[PDB]
Amino acid sequence: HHHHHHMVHITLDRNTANSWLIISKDRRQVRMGDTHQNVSDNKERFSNYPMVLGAQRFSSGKMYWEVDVTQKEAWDLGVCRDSVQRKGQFSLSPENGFWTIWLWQDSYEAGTSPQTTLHIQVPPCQIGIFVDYEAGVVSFYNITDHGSLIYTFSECVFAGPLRPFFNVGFNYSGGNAAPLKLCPL
Ligand SMILES: COc1ccccc1-c1nnco1
Repeated sequence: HHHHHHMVHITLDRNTANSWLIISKDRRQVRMGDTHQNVSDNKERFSNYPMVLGAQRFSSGKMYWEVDVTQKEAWDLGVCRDSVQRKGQFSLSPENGFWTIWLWQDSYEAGTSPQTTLHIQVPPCQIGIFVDYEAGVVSFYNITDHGSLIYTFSECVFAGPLRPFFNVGFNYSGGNAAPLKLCPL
């Protein structure tokens, strides 16, 4: 892929974060805390899951960014509509405004409804995410494996501004404490 030149500088939006997340000073890393992080509640925070949005909103053009997932056991990554539900239980699906992939229990799946099995021979340590707003495409790339394609959502119906989407996952096992990190350009 030659998507690298559409690179965008993504930063995390503290105000959207689940109250247990710890976002770094530079707003480029996020991890699960072992407790509530002493913030006030607001209508933007994801209540049920360890999720956070990027600050950037996209309504046109081509955008690319990379995320480091080294040594995590569980995470979700992609892009979502600015108006996705924040409170209560929901599934990650295009019907609910999400275009995502995940790792869970040693398998990778795309957030279609129902979910789609991914075929990854080289477990990724960094994921590339490409959005073509006009074409209705969201693609995922395995940076560890020379940028090989992981998955393409096509015929996307965004139906609003898009935001970068992140889930660091729970840490019930004690093996999923590592952060998500936005990689430098
Ligand atoms: C089955 O997909 C959808 C259902 C509902 C709304 C959007 C989609 C979609 N987006 N990109 C591809 O599909």
